[PDB]
Amino acid sequence: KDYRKKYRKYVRSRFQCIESVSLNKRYTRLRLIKEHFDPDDEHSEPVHTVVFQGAAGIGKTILARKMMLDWASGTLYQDRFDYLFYIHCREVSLVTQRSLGDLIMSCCPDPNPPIHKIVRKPSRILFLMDGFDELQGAFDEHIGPLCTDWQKAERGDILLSSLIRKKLLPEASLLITTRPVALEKLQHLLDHPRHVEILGFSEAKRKEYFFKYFSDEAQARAAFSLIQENEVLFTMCFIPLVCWIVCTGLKQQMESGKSLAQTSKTTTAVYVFFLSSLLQPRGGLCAHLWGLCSLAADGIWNQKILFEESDLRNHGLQKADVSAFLRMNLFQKEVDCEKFYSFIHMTFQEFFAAMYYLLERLKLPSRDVTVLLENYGKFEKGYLIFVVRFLFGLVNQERTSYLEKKLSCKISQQIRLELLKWIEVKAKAKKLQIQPSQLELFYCLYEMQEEDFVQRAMDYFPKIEINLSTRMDHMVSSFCIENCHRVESLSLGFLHHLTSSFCRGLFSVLSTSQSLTELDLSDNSLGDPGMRVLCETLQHPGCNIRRLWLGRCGLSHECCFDISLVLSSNQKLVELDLSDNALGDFGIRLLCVGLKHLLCNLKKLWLVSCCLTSACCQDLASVLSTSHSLTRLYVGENALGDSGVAILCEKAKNPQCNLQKLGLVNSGLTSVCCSALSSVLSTNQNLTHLYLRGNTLGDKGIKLLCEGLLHPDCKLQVLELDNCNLTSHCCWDLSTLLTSSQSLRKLSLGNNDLGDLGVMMFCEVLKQQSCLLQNLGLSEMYFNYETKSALETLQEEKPELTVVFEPSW
Amino acid sequence: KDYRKKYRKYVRSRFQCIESVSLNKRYTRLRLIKEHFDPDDEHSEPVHTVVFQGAAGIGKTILARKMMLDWASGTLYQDRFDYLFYIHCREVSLVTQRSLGDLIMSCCPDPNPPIHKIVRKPSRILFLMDGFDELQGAFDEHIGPLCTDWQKAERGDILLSSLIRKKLLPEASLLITTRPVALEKLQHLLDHPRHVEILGFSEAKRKEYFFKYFSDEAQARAAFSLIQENEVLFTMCFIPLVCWIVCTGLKQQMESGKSLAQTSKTTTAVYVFFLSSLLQPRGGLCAHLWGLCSLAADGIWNQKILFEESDLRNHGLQKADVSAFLRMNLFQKEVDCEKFYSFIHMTFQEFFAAMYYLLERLKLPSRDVTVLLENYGKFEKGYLIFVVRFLFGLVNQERTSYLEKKLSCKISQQIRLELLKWIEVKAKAKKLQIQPSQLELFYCLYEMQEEDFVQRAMDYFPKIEINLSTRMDHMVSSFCIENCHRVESLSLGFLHHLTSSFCRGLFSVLSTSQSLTELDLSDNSLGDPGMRVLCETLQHPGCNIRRLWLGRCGLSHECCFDISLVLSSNQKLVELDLSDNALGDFGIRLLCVGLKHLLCNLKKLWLVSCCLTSACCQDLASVLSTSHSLTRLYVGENALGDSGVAILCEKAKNPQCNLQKLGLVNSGLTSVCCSALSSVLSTNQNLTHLYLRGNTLGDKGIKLLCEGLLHPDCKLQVLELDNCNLTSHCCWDLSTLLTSSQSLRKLSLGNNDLGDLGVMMFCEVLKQQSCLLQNLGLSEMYFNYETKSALETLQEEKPELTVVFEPSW
Ligand SMILES: Nc1ncnc2c1ncn2[C@@H]1O[C@H](COP(=O)(O)OP(=O)(O)O)[C@@H](O)[C@H]1O
Ligand SMILES: Nc1ncnc2c1ncn2[C@@H]1O[C@H](COP(=O)(O)OP(=O)(O)O)[C@@H](O)[C@H]1O
Repeated sequence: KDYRKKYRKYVRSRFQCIESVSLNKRYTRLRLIKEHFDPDDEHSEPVHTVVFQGAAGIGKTILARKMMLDWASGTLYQDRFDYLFYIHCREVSLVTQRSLGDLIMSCCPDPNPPIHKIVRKPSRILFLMDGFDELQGAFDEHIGPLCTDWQKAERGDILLSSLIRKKLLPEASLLITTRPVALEKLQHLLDHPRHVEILGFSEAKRKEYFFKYFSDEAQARAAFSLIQENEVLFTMCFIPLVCWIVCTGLKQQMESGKSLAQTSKTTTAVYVFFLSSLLQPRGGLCAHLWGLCSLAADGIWNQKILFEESDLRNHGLQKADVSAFLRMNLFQKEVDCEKFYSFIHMTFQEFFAAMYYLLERLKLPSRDVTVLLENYGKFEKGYLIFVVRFLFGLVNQERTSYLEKKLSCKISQQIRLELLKWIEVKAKAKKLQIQPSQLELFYCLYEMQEEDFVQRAMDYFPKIEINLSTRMDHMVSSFCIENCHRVESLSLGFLHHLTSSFCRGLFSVLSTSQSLTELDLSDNSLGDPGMRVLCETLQHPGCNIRRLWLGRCGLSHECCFDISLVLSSNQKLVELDLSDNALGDFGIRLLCVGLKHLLCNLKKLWLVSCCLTSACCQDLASVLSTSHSLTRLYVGENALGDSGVAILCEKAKNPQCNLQKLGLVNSGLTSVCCSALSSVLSTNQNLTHLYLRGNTLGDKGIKLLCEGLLHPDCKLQVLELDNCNLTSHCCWDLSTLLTSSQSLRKLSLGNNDLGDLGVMMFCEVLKQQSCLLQNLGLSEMYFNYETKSALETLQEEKPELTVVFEPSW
Repeated sequence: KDYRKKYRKYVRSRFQCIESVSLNKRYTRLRLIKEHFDPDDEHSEPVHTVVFQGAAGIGKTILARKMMLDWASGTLYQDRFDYLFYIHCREVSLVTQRSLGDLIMSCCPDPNPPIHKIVRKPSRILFLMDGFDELQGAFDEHIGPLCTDWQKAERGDILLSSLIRKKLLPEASLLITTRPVALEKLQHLLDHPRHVEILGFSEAKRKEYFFKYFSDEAQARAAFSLIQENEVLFTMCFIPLVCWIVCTGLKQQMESGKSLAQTSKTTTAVYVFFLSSLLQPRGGLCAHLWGLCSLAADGIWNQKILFEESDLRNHGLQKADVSAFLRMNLFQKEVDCEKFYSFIHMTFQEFFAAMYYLLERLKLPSRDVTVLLENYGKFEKGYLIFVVRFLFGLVNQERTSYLEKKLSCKISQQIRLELLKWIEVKAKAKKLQIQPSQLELFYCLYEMQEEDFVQRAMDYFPKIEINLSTRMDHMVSSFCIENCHRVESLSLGFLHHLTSSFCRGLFSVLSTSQSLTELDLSDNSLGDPGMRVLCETLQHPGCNIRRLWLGRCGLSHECCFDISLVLSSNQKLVELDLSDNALGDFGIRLLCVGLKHLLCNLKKLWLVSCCLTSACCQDLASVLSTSHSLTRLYVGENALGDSGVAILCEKAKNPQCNLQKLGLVNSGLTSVCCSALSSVLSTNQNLTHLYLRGNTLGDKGIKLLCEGLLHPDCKLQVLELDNCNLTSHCCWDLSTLLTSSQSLRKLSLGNNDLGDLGVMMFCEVLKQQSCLLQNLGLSEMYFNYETKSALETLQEEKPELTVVFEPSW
């Protein structure tokens, strides 16, 4: 326990501060949301691998630093662990250099007790691989297959591959911080992992950070109020990095007397204005920017985050100017372990990477943007998600004084057309390219802030599919849909803001969109309060939404009260889907009130899998009689029995009824309803379709059911009847109906266990020039060899129809 | 759970019927006797391999079919298993064709979800390898040693070897149906198996089957009564296959008006008469029989169960005649999977195999029967157990009209001599050939039904050893022993019919057998009711049984009452053995009553290990005095102490006593009985032998014991005394007796721990021309190197004796 105490004390001094203010002081709690969560037990469960997902600047880099100092005081994991090893991927040089040297280099200059005594018990070491996205070089998916020898690997790729696969040291605890875009590489290597998402700051947390940052509270409230006054900056301060930048810029200009919350349109504006405040006291510089942007170019082109002294002089800098750049945090990143250089944050290097593409040494901007645009997704050059974003933002001539007139409009205008061309290229890309997602493009599109450009750029969006996670994700999407005049089908994806104070802003966009026709909100956890504000927006005049799908939503009975209102007011809804909702007979009782109103004109309606009984049939029958606009009504999967169908059918036998479709799949059925169904078929005269499946229809019921179908003036075109208990003894009646009735088009009898004699009873009746012309479904039916070939030859005899049996898949 | 439901439904339709009547209707319970049993739990215990033993036609083939349909409804093994695979060994072509293709071919034509998703978890698949006896080709004991690769084996022998050994798929559940003759191949491959024997129908079950078969119950009782009237057919209807054949033949002739239960002598008669009813409506045919018998010949010669279209035309058939053969079940076996052909049952193919050997294309009957008779047991050509049986039966010119006069008597007469010669060849075979067992020959001999032929054929049976299992096994043996006039020693083996209604028929045979002398009923579970009927038969005059052995039988005290009766009546018993029976002092009290009767003359008597005490010694002493015929009495292993011996000896010291032998091995003994034993030795004058061993004889007892032996007029010839606690201090007295008494012949002192000085005390006394001439046992005694060689040289000096010490084994 000698060196164990020394190592534990050694970590305390190194990580006391982040390279000034105590880390124990300014640190605040982050949203440790467990992706399918106490800071105590990331490793309580026998899962021995944890991965952290977080966007750039969300605080992954220093979350581990707080975790390791918090360990060093014994407050976190004092029992299962007494050794912690920090693996900074930024400093890692993995191109055939490193051995297990990671262990000696971390502890102390060169002691080797732990290299032998500590490696013995594997439950004593975990590895904190910070920033796997910040890996440098070409990381092939598979390098160094055979790797088990302990002390000698000598290959950086082997070390990372083996340690992740837990082959170098079996039973090894891991906790790695990865950017969410990098999970594609992880999925090749992860084996039974645990995924945790890292969010940012809350409104209360933002106020706490400002108090913990501003020493003089007299202006802290004034600065916070100025920050709180802005609506875009405040919601952009969920990322802690932005809070640091706005605080530094305000405090840097505090000696000058300026503010920051005026040019807070997008991410480019706040960083460019920071660079304004980063250079307004300071200032040649563009060449120094050229010296570093090109250094930041090949630093992402060839993946060189760290900067050498020779590289510093290679592009051409001044040590005093570098120190001037150091002293007030341009990059200010000099490693204490050895004399190297780095940028302050990842977005700053990528911000200057886009600066090179707009200034006017390895890839020219105009010609090599196109190869970059197709190199955008390739991990070989890292990920350039922010590279284009700042490039997209910067061309909009941000209102900063000396960030407009030192760059050239000739390239920027050419860039605008190239970016506009690229958006269409990605939009028309049929293949499901994961990295240039529609949401990611909207992030760049929101960064435009140009009204006419986004109008023409987004006009290449016929179908919009959006998944949302954060509050900022709502505003970026809101700015797009508010001026998309060519959108036809739209959808939303929620995974978290469902309160009416948040979804109202986005939902208000839909009501004011003329081109919008379809809304797909299915498979979401949108609750009743969220549903209530949706109906408020739908009542707005001019809402051209026609068809909405609300399947699998968390809707309950009390939501139907609002839906009855929009039907009684809006006449644009034509198709409404409420399948898979836990609304009882009371919900239909409220819903049927709105449908009975003569103002509404609804044609289609889905109530599949809704918790319903025979009681709702009485209420729904009234609508079926008076609602002239109701044509199709798929009410299958419900628990209503034969009693409910009798009530529904007795009102559906009116010759003036408009019910042209009806589905009763898997609903409790017997042979009694066949008599009622027979009566409506001969009297309705326009029941074009009728779907039955999975029922318990009486074996004798078909005899009663066909009694009504044999009536001349019936126009049933499609009949589906599967999984019903049938026997070959009644198969004769099926043949009689098939030959007699000419209205039928396609009839399917799926997996209905009937004798092979009845199948051959159909062979001649089809050969007798019958009236079944479209399809005949007999799938999931097994016959012998001599029976199977008999149906095959009839296919060629009658090419006008297509018999559907299942000898294959 | 998509394809799992489809597969489960797929099995239901395929196996609903056995290629007409519902399998759910006519199926009835079979005797699922567990060989060392609910249909619920064959696989409850962690044993992961089950093998089923059953004779041909007992129902192994369709027992699995019922099991798999019963599974398909979820009634059997719904939890541990959801996938069942049927491996029909008849259809298996194992000569370097098959891959894992067994899995795709069974499910559906060609889907491959289960080939990848289902093979993952081995606790999801079991294999139903039906009829391992029906394997075709040369099955070597060891083919394909290395076999672990999953998807590619390509060798049929490798697949069967690996799957049985559970190497292709570790942790695999197996349930295989095998004919009992085939266990020799199984024992090479089985690893921790579970064996279950399958019996047939009961009398009540036979009645139930007739009711379930005959639609019109008016004649079902009449047909059953006609069946029940026959005594051989009814007991032959324990096999379900025979029930099917007799029912079909009666129903086939029901349109004609004939019966079946008149030519029911043997298995050949019922099948030949079935073939009569199989051809009386039909009928050229012999050539068609020649076309199929030769096809059935090379189908067992080269092991080709399945018949090809080319093979059908190769021998020469007619498709209409084949269809005529199909339509009323000659073989009627066309596979639904593919257009092949097969025989209806295994015995039918082997019945026609013997038909070729009696008609007049690959093995001539007369010359190649002899090679067949030595190829009878070789598994290379399958097993020909039924081939000879029908051949043995058919030569007896069965009373069928057109089954006598189309065949040639010239070959049949030559066959008779060859079969008669073969029986002697197998009878004189000293080696323990397992397959041509004595019981199996009697099965063929019973099928003769020829009085004079079986007389001369069985005259080559000096010793008869029979093991019986079923009721039919009793009648086949009964028909043999009833006319065996040269039997000397006979034995029975029971493993199940012990009720007096069954064993009486066989036991009545023994009483009427003149040549019979010895009966060995030892090591059986023959109870008192079975013992009671045995004594009833023994009282029959003319019973020439002299010596009976009844060791390890389940006899109790109440059986001795019957045994006392046969002794008081029959004067032929000379040797009676009752060793290892749980009969108390009361049993001897009843037994001694019969022995005291002057009519009985019993010489030898064994009461070893019987639960006895000193009380029985008083009763047994009276017999020892009055029973003049009693000479030897081995009453060792009993719990009687020294007190009992005193009572027994005090009556045994009479000079007129005839007790020439007496054994008291392991009975509780002390030094007190030596005085009584000394008194009898000097007075009895004819106690030739006296055996002692494992006692607690007093160390000083030998001094008292030798006191009587030193008397001149004593004629003790053999004395055995082992395991008695002895010391070298008394070893001097042993030497004095050895030199003095001239009556002793062989004296053994086994493992009696005495000093090496006493052994050398005997070295000189033997060298002094002593009177010990036959043997001197000193086994289980350990001496040093210089002591061991001293006894070795004395062996060559005196070749007239053989010292018995144990330096080796
Ligand atoms: N919990 C926190 N409290 C205060 N500031 C934070 C916190 N987390 C991150 N930061 C700010 O983020 C900056 C560093 O971000 P970093 O963790 O390096 O981002 P990344 O994880 O993407 O590399 C620091 O300047 C720091 O001020
Ligand atoms: N439980 C049963 N009930 C009725 N018949 C049976 C039963 N078991 C077997 N059978 C009869 O046996 C015949 C098939 O025998 P099989 O099982 O093929 O014999 P093996 O198992 O020796 O191949 C069928 O014709 C059937 O009538």
